[PDB]
Amino acid sequence: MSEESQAFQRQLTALIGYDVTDVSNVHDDELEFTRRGLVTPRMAEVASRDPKLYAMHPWVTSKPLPEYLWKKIANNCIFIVIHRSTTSQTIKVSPDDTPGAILQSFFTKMAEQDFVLRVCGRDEYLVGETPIKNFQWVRHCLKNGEEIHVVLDTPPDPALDEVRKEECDRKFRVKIRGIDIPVLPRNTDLTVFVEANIQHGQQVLCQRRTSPKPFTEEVLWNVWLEFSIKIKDLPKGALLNLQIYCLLYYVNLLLIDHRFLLRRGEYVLHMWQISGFNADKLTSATNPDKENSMSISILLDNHPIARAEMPNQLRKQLEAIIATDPLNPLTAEDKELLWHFRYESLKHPKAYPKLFSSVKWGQQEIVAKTYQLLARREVWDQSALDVGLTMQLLDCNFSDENVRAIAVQKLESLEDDDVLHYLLQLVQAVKFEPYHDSALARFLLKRGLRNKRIGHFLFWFLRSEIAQSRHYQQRFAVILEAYLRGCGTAMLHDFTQQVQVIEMLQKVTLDIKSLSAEKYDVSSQVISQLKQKLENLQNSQLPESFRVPYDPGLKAGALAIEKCKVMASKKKPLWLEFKCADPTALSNETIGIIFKHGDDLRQDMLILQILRIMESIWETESLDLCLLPYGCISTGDKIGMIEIVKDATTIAKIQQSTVGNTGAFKDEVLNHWLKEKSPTEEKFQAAVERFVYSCAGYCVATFVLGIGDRHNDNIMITETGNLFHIDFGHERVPFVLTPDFLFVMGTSGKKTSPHFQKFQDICVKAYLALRHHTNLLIILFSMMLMTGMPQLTSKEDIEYIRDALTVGKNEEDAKKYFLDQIEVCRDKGWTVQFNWFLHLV
Ligand SMILES: CS(=O)(=O)N1CCN(Cc2cc3nc(-c4ccc(N)nc4)nc(N4CCOCC4)c3s2)CC1
Repeated sequence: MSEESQAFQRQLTALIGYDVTDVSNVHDDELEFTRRGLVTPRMAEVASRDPKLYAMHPWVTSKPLPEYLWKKIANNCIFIVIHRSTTSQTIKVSPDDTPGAILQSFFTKMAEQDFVLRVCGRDEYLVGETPIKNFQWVRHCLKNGEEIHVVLDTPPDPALDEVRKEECDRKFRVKIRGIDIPVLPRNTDLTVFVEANIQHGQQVLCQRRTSPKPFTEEVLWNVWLEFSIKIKDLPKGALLNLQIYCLLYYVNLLLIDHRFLLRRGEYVLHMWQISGFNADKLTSATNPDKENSMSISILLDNHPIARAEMPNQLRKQLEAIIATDPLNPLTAEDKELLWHFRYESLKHPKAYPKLFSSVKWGQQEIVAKTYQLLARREVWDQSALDVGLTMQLLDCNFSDENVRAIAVQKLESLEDDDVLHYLLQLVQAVKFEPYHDSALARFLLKRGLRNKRIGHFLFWFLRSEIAQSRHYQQRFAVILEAYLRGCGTAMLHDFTQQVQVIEMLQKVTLDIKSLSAEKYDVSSQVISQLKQKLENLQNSQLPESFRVPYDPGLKAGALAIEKCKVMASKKKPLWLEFKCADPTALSNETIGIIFKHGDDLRQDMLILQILRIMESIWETESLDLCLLPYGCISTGDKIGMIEIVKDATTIAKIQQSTVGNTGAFKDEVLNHWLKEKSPTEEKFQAAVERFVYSCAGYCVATFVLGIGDRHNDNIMITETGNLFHIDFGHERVPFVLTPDFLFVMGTSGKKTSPHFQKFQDICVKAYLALRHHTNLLIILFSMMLMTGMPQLTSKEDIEYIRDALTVGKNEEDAKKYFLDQIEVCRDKGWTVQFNWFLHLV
């Protein structure tokens, strides 16, 4: 190993936030093997990407322009304003024109072919054989009434992304020797026993238990648990799952290892505890806290895996089963039917989840048939990719390598635009794989290595988990380290900049929190210190300029200490504001950023990403709802950063305006506020139209997700009329449609108007459009719960969204169902809003 090979690794370590060379917390070599595993996939992707297209990372889409953005072009001409230090001619361009082509009507329009269109003030480029209509920046401008400003500069040097050079028919059994903990005490001395489970996709194949013994600091069984399953019948991916009840602790051991060997010998496993179902319960990882943790002691002494058409009436049984939602439970009868008509089931892609849930993975012979089933995958391969279908196959119910592989195979066809919409959930999905090295992991790896925008967000999603998940940090760590070793020194440098900045600011964030009371107001002394610490940082600490983690196009510069401050909550976040490092920016506006420790922002990351998905759906059907899913990113334990949405105010503060009489409200302030922050009437109406759409979209999306019952506090509006929700960390009312909201639309307690009809129509249109993807939202929503909450109910909590999306009904009953929910809100009015407060005291 080189002397500067080890300075590389230690560089990596500090980016990663966890040291993958460490081997204190392993009982085998799976991770190191996975580090060696991923060297090929990486060096193939790095070896195959186009240096030029890679360096500029054009953000791009095949989807058609939606209806509602073509109406912003009633002339088949788009305006691009090219710049050059001072001057700038506005060039007239057809939606189908290529970057190279509109340089051909720029240079030819004057009277050297190696310049490039770069977005003014961002690290964004308009390049490669793509029609300008198909660039996200362009579409972004069209959606906002913004104009397309572009600067004529040089392509950046690919050299900046140089990657460096790297370097039996016996029944299974298991002796349970005993357990041992240093300190247990609670109050009374209860009994205790161990429960071993052979598991495969949350599915217990077999289960034994010890006699109970009294819970002393060391309990010793010296007992064989003979299982019914046989060695050969054990399927790759099967977890020996040891648990301790008196349910206190758990730990898992793969029974077949990353080399197909049968796990044999002595193991002393350090167990996880339960904070008194979710994805943590599955992890192959042991508890690294060897000093406080409970530990179980086992021994394994036990290589392997070495015509007729249907009578049209059962077909209708099948087809009804196939027609049911992912959280519909399959009865035994269902499964015997599905399985017996394998080859008929195979002709329906949507059937696969339900079909492979009907495999008996506890028998070599049936699995061997399941493998033969998959061998003829001609209907699947040719099928159109369905994301929700494909996801279902990657959740916690499917531990089979090949079942899982076929889903990954379908993802291959996603373009980056789409990978980006699902990346976070695809990352969380890695928690569901049995082995560290998996098709899914090599895919994520490969797609972020292929495109810097995905790479960037891969990083932060991986690092979010590493920083706070004992259960999955080691695995992610290995995946991340795989990536860093091929993202190229350009970005290695950019990530280092970002890690430093956020490390500095979290120090300041947490340091400030101590200084103020747990809850009351703003100490002048705290505003005094904050201003010093940031003046301290600004000089000989803070990197000249960093990329904004949630918006890597934007390079932040120096702070605006004058504008930075501590917020007026109970956790004490930092309103921070930054100059923009790019001097070609068209504007003077600041990069706003909030920094917060106290809420688990991972939840907020996830909910925001759904919102983003919902918008991509409404994009398919020519709908625009003006959701404002702001940037939000986790960085560590109960901590991270949030995008500041310029010009937004709290609806609550709009009622605190005068008095806010501990919980009084007044209807017309919201419309009155809008008039004030509108110069014309023209811009005021444009607000009411936006408030109508935003109000609609947040009403629908929030209702679907169960998070619709919120306070005015956690809801904001921009000056330009765009309502939005904040703060998704964990009588009743479905969504906020308070009498103030209805007033802006032009109504007050049981009446109708030209704009209220518009709201109703949109919600309905919008609501319906989500239901077209019912399956997708359900699988997301359920994955969400499992990988991103405390503990939860694998049926009940999920069940809500099923009821919500009004599963199994017809468009009219839905139209009706939601139109009832509206009517609930106009009946309650303030009664719930006013309630928060009543409980404070
Ligand atoms: C007087 S003061 O100290 O200067 N300050 C003025 C602003 N006011 C209200 C706000 C609260 C709030 N909370 C969150 C938030 C978001 C997520 C989360 N998990 N937790 C909290 N996000 C906010 N957005 C983010 C979007 O862009 C605008 C700012 C806002 S604005 C408080 C007092």
